[PDB]
Amino acid sequence: MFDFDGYMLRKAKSVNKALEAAVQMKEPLKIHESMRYSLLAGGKRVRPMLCIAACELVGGDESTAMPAACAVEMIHTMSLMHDDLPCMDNDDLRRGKPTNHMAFGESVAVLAGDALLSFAFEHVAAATKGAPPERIVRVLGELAVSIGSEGLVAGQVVDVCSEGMAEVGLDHLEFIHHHKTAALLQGSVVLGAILGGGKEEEVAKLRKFANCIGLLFQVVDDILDVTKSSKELGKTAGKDLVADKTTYPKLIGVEKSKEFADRLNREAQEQLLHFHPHRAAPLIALANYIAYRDN
Amino acid sequence: MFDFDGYMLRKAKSVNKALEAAVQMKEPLKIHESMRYSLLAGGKRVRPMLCIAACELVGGDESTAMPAACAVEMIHTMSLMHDDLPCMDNDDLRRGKPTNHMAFGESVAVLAGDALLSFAFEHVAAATKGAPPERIVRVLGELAVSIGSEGLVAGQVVDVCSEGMAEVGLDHLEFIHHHKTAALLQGSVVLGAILGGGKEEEVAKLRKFANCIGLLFQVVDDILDVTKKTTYPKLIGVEKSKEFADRLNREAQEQLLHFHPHRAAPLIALANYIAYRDN
Amino acid sequence: QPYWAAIEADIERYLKKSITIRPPETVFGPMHHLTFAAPATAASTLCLAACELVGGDRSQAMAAAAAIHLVHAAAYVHEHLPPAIQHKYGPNVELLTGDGIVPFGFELLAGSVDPARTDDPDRILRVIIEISRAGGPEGMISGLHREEEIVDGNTSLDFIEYVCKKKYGEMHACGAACGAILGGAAEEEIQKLRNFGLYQGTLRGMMEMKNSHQLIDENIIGKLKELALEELGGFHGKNAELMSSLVA
Amino acid sequence: QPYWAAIEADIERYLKKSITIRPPETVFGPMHHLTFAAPATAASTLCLAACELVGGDRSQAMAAAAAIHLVHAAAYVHEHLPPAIQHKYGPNVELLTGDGIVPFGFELLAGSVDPARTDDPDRILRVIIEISRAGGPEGMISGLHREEEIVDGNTSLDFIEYVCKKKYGEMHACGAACGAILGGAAEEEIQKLRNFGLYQGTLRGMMEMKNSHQLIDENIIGKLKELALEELGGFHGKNAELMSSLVA
Ligand SMILES: C=C(C)CCOP(=O)(O)OP(=O)(O)O
Ligand SMILES: CC(C)=CCSP(=O)(O)OP(=O)(O)O
Ligand SMILES: [Mg+2]
Ligand SMILES: [Mg+2]
Repeated sequence: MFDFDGYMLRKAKSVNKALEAAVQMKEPLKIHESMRYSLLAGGKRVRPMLCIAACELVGGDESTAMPAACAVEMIHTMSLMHDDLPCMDNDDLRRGKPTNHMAFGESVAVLAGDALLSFAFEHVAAATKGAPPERIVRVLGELAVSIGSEGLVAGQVVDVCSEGMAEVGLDHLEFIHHHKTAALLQGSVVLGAILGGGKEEEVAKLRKFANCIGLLFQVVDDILDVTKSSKELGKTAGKDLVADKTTYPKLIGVEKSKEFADRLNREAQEQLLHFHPHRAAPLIALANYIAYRDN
Repeated sequence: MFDFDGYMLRKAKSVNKALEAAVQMKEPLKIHESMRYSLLAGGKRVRPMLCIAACELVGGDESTAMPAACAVEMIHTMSLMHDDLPCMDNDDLRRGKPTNHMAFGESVAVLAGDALLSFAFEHVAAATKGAPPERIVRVLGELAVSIGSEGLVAGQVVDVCSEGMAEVGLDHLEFIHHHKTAALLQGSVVLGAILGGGKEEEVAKLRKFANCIGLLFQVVDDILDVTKKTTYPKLIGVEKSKEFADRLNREAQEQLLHFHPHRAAPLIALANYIAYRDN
Repeated sequence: QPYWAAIEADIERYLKKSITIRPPETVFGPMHHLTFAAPATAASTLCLAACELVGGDRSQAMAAAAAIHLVHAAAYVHEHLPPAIQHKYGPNVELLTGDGIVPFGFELLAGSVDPARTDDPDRILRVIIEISRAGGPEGMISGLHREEEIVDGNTSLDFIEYVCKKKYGEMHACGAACGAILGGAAEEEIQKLRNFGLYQGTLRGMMEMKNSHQLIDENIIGKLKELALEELGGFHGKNAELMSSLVA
Repeated sequence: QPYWAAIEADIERYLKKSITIRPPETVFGPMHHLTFAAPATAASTLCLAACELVGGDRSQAMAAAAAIHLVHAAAYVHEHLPPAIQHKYGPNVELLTGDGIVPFGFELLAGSVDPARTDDPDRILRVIIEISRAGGPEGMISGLHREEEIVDGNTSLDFIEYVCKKKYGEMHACGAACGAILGGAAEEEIQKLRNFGLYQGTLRGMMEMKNSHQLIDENIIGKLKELALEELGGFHGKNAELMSSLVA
């Protein structure tokens, strides 16, 4: 038996303990306050757990992956802060509380966000221990690539440039899903796989695996939006309807979307048949939580 | 023939450059800005000069006395900051601009002045170089005694508690003048004499010198006002007060005869200036 | 308790044979009354305890502990003008007396240099630097200043915790650090005590603020106690298990 | 100044071969435009000049100089984020592009590790630490943030000068220090150029703040030039005459 719950419970707590430790209050107090407001507001911490699990899978251990686990979560958090802004989604709720720019105003929100992006790299580069420099620089480079013009950012830009027309291309949409959400999941999986000493083929197989739960992640998120309320999700929801923004439920309804979800989750787990079933259990539990989470 | 003007200008420029370096902008920006607003407002810089001059008088050099010269200027700044507050003189302007609490709020002015006081000790203790630890410690102790309860502060408190009685005695008046003005002049001269390696008897002579110009300044101020609340002219007349002035001046310069007349020129020029100042 | 109470009393006795009311009573009356009406501070206590925890003699840290009490005392007086309650002395005499209290702290220190102890000078200079810093614009004053920005039921815990770190923490770390230094401890053990000090005082400050901000999450007093003790590991002595008192 | 223009152009050419517009044009077009519509920064040139002034070759710090420029470009784009004028790109695309420029900068550094030079891994790690910090919440962001508090004919020169130390200084200090590092200079050398950069960048920042809040006491430009040179002494070389020109 694998007790997923207890597991996520334990990793989440460890990650929240490291996060609070990494971003302390110091001058300028408001920039730091706004960083901590969004970063410790607490979400599922799926990415940090993907990173730690991948490192532990190939043999590494949690403490060498923790600064990297923190770094991806900080990058994740800064993309939500930026996403919620009046010039983006203009949302008022995130993670159970007012969006950052409502609590501190637009400017501190932009800046607090860029500071997180910056500190993610400083944090991985100066605190990672138990890995050789060439490895830590390789990891930093992979983080870069996963979050910029070929990653997270590319998906975000294409997404805002698609809200212009109701005329939705079938694969102007996959491009958005693979970059908007999958890219950073892969980055999390790879940073930890590399850090734990994973061999190239293990890394490549994990990459392919992250791409499936990544495409899955966005599909489930598009479902919950149109089937859950703001209070449940912790964020302003249903706005995918009040925005010419192509999501799967819109393009193929909710039932075919859920169907597509299980298909994705099954393909995900198929990819891990690569590893021993014992090593694989955390990832499999994580593939299932990403798939059946209620929020 | 000694150009006192130029002399004063060189020292002030040196001091201002070091104060500027010692007290920089950093968070909290407002506490620091309030410190600079008052500290770099510029002034005659008489106290840092006396410190530096006393140190070069006994053979030491400027760079060794600089932090202590900076320190006494900070303490003198904090004393003015506090004195301008509403619960004291309640003034709206000083040294050419709005007072510190008017520009930043009462709370920041009080704190900035506290910041100055303690930074004076941190600065002399961590930045002084070219002096042995016990020497630096002796100096910190001298600074302490001159600004506290047997110095600057005791002068201010006894003054404030005398604004009640329209009638006052002569040695109550002299007590205020010695602690209010002279105590920090003596501290200035002694930190420098001691940092320059001055022998104990050279220090003693500079202490006397500092007390006289200090007292002298007040006595002249009292004379100017009248020949233009208890004062010298009211207790002993202007003639006798003028007499007293010349006597203090004479005793100051007598103290300096021990030193190279060339090193003493500024201190002699200064005693004579405090004495015959048109205002 | 006998240990801590007897440390506080030694500090009070010492301040008392040091601050003697005398003519001009208009000056020492207030200097005496304000110095002993200020709540005692664990930063002075921590000074003697750390000194003894590392092997040195309580007497080696008395002037430092006295000095820290005075610096804290002055800041307290300055904090409590405006006329919130009842004062024995006017706002001007109190402002001026705080200005005289801090200097006396340094005087005590300088005058404690025994000249037969080759090591005094250096240790005492160091301590003067630490105490002047903890009490200046980057430490305590930084905290007295941000305090102004607090709003009863509006400002966050994160903010309040930082005000506590500057207002009280910095002073407790200085206390433990100075005791270590007067006691002849090693850099490693000074650093540990300094940190321990920082948390302990941050926590101590969070309590002084429990009485207004009831928002104080029980989890914050927990993270601090825990951070404090994590710090005292590697160290031993009864003060190594007695130091872990104000984190229970 | 022929030498600087060439340093400028070498940086530009490298960027140009590095940032290629490829499909999806919607993403790389803005990345390309904003990166070059950003005013060039002496922080980037300082990087190569400092590398050459200590002994290494320009090629040794191209990636850093390029990463330095990109960090400043994103901050520039993010500094101008209202519909103030009809910019070539909408506000969401510009905010996002800025977020994509910063990481690209770390991608260049990373991929610039030559496993033939035994000492690269470490030099580059430290350069990533120095660059992510100057660009972080305690450096340039400190500056972008307090810049908000300025009321032209109401804020002091002390306030303006500190926003200039955080907004421009820190990055210049970073550039100079990253070149020293990449050129294998010694810690004493690094601190000196670091400081040289902070003064240089602050003074430069005072030039772009002169275009509005013009009550700049010409002695603020004076002390900065002067502090900059008092920094360059102890150093020798062509660039030692040339760096000196950058300030006098
Ligand atoms: C669906 C996308 C692309 C982002 C939201 O991520 P999360 O749903 O992981 O939210 P948090 O748990 O961090 O709050
Ligand atoms: C992937 C990034 C950077 C942001 C989330 S895109 P989204 O607006 O669909 O997600 P949210 O509903 O706002 O959580
Ligand atoms: Mg969006
Ligand atoms: Mg959104």
